[PDB]
Amino acid sequence: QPQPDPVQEQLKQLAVEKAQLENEELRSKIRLNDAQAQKAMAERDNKNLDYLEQE
Amino acid sequence: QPQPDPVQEQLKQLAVEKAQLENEELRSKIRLNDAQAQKAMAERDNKNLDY
Repeated sequence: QPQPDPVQEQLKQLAVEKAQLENEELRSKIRLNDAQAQKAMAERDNKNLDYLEQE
Repeated sequence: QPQPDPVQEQLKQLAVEKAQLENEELRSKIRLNDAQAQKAMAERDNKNLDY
């Protein structure tokens, strides 16, 4: 019967957690990109209102 | 009969998930770039009015 080694099993578990955390990081990044998109949109709308008022 | 390995199935599912999420990353980048371009257009219109 083969004799197990805790190091490899623990490292494999850590690798799986790392993959999950990478996916969560990608979701956080897409959230940031979207939020900055609406921020820029709001700034544009304010500038257009300023243009209409100043004209 | 082959003996399935649970870790490999989870790894393949995680790889599929990452492949799915990269496309959303690209679409979010496209939206952000379009928003910046539209802000630039608004600012150039304001500057032309000022001139």
